[PDB]
Parts: sequence; C-alpha cells; structure tokens
Amino acid sequence: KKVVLGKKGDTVELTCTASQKKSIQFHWKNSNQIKILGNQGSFLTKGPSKLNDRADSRRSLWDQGNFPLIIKNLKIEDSDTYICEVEDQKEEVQLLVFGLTANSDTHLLQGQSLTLTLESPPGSSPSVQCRSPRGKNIQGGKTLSVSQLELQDSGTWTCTVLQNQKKVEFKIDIVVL
Amino acid sequence: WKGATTTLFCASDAKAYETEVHNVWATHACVPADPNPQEMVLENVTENFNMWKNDMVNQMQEDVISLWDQSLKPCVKLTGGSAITQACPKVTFDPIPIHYCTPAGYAILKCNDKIFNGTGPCHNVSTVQCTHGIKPVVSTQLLLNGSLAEGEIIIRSENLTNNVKTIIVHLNQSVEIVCTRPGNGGDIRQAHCNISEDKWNETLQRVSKKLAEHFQNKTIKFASSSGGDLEVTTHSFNCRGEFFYCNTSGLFNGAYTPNSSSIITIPCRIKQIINMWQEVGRAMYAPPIKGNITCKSNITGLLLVRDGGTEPNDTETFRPGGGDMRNNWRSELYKYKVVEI
Repeated sequence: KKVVLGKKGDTVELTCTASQKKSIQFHWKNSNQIKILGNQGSFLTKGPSKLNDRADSRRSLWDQGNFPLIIKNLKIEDSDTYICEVEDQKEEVQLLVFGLTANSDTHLLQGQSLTLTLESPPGSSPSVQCRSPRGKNIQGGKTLSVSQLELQDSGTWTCTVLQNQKKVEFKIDIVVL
Repeated sequence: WKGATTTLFCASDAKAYETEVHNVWATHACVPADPNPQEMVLENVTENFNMWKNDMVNQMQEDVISLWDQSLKPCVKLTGGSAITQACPKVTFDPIPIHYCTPAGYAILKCNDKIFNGTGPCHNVSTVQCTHGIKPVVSTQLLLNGSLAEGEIIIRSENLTNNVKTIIVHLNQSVEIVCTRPGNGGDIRQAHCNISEDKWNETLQRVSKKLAEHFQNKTIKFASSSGGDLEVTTHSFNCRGEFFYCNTSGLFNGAYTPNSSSIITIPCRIKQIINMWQEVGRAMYAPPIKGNITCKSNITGLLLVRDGGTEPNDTETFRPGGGDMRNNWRSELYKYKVVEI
C-alpha cells in the first residue's frame, strides 16, 4: 500500500480525494479509530487525539474534494495508520516518523566516542547508515557509533534512513576541533 | 401520493416597514403566514421518513445563506482567496419564524408520533400546507429557540455507531440561557452567559440516561469541545448583529447523575474576525455597538459528538459539536417530507 516517511520536527501532508466532486463531509481517523480532524460544513473540527494542536487541513482545497491531513512538528509517536473517510470511501496511509540524534554533547574532542541514536516507531525496522565528512560510512541498527573520534571526524555527517525503499536523510553537524 | 422534490415557498409574519433584517428578507422572499393553517390527519396510513435525506433542509439552508449574505455585511470578506471590502453598517438582527410551504400538486406530510426519531415508519401521519414556524438561529453546540420534544428527550443521529455522525438531542424542557456583553464593560469584546446550575444539571442527567439506553454497559460522561475552529470549540451564535463565542467548558464537565451559586457563568468573547458558516472563508466586521448587548434564549436542543475509538476502555464520552447548519434545520424539519400528490 502507501507509506509516508517523515523526520521529527518536520511537517507532513497526507492526501485524500473525494471521487472528483465538491465540498463534502470527511474525517481523518487513526488506526485506533480515534478522531483526528474533519469538517462541519465550512469549519474544521478536531478530535480527542494526541496530535490535536498540530493537525491542520487545507480548507481552500475542500471545494475541489481535496482534504489533506497536515501534521506539523512531527513526533515519533505520530507513527500510525491514518484513514480518511469520505463518501463511502476509506483511504489509508501509514505514517512512519524517525529522528536521528547525536546523544553526545555539542563539543567533543580527541578520542571520545560519538554515538548516534535513531528514534523510531515500533512498526519500524529500518536500516541506518551514516556518512562521515571523510566519506566513511557506518551501517548500523538503532544506535551506531564510532570507536574513537578524530579531528577530521568533525563537520557535516550525512545519515540515510531506509524503510520501504523510500528513504529520509539527517544532516547532523559534529564538532571536534 | 409519492415522495418528491419541488420548489417550496416560505411564509412568515414579517412586517414590511420594519428595518430588522430577517423581516426585510422574508417580506420580499415569503408569503404572509396563513391565519388558518389547514392540517388534516390521514387515518389508515403509515409513511417512512428519513430526516437525514430531507431536501427541505437543503432549501432552508439555501435561504438562510441568502438572508445572511444580503443582511450582514462584513467590512472585509475572504472567499476564493479573493479579498473584498464594502460598507459594513451595524444592523438590526433578530430571527423571526419562517414556515416552509408546498405549492399545488404537492403536500407536506408530518409525522406526529411522539416517539419518532427521524427515520423508519410513522404511524400518526397528517398533511399540512406549511411546517410550523422555524427560527433560523445559526449556532454551534447548543440549539437555541427551537421547539421542544413533546414526550421524552429524543436522540437523533444518522448512525449512532458512527462517531463522526453528529448526535442531535431534542430536549423536551428548555433551559434558559442569558448571554450579555455589559455596557461598561471594560473590555468591549468581553461577555458572559448565565445558566441555572440545577436546571442544566437536571438536563444533562436526563440526556445521560437516554444516552445510556443506546450505549449499554457504559459510563456516560461529557467533556469540553475537542478543538478545531473557534466557532465550533465555543458555543457561538450571533446576537443583535455581534458574533459571540462562549466557552462551554463549565457545561460539559464530568458525569451527571440523578442525585458556585445557583448559576453557572460562562465566559464569552465577541469577535470581529470570524470563519464563515455559509462557505469556506473569513469575514471581518466592525467592533460591537454600545450599551448592554444581551440575548436571552431557550436551549431546546444539543449537538453532540461521541469520541468512540477501539479503546477497551468502556465509558462513552460526549462533546459539544455543530458547524454544519443542516443539522440545525434537521432538528426542526425532521418530521416533514415533501410529497407529490
């Protein structure tokens, strides 16, 4: 089916279309059947879901039968299967949110060990790899690290998270100098 | 006869040299209300009704939209993205009852069962030329100034198992609410509503019981609106031309079981900038007039939505809903159906 990937703190826009029509009723549910967001005539309503104050929709598109679920400042836990119910239809999209963090301080040096953590949902088993400034990559599970750091181990580390093929990228700066 | 659609006309007791806006709309758009409404019981007949598919609701919506569009002129209006401005004089605004009438070749069938819920067969059916008079009050959360159920409180929904479906609660005793923006009146846009604590408590207690009947083995509780636009999160309504937003937190708070002051007080704001109900867009009016801006209303209905959810947790919780004004008209049109003779 359809899977959408998103990075922590980013904003995502899940799509939904009514059989090429007009402005009509729609609702977005999670897999737990909790109501997220929908319309009441011309107004937007929002249900008792965890995502409450960050869900939004693009009202101007409603005439054209587009009813997106917009989720701002994505949290890991937003990862779920979302259902948009329109007229007779049920459309499903699975959201996976990941974050990639450097669980060390900001300023490291010398022979310290740098250790990167993937924050992932429990539906996830993504593959993770991080490219050093020197082009050295390091494949890894959920917490990949470097044995002993170095001076040129500073700069812009580029990390790719693969899942459903399909990918997201985390540029992380590390400073050892 | 045979179910049908056709082009209704309206009827009212509008005065024609009155400047109030509903009066001005009706006097050109409607017929004078017949002094002698003919109603004829049909012995030996049963009819199916479905309030949820009643095109009479469509036409009423269409009228109320036209009325608003012609009567309440915002200084700024946003529609296609296309902003426009125009004169926005203050206006005189107080809904009058409007009747819906069928022309020759057609008749309106009216269900008189006191138990009627809006769908399924009706056993005491009469025929009329017009509906009773129906005030087009535009509101969310609380249905104001409607008629009262005659027997017991009634629960209406197109589908109670579906938690997206708005539940219309038809009261059978009203609870007065007085909302006012005081003259002096430090914050000009500050306001509050008073509701008899005992009367509200009694009302929610009984609604819970009804609700318990459709959701057996459930604790029934009520909670604040769950968010969305301010027009829907608060109890909003227009009062003397101003758009009130009244916080109902202190009205939907916990469980209500058979056994501050005597008065619940609810804070309200008057807003100039509003989301439009007629269509997707925003309007901007002038600041509130002077003096006491007060509306005293009868809460005669409720608009609720049930949380639902595949929780093993088994207490049903209900929040104030609304926003689709077709439900407002459905709460009054539910016992009428147009029929071609």
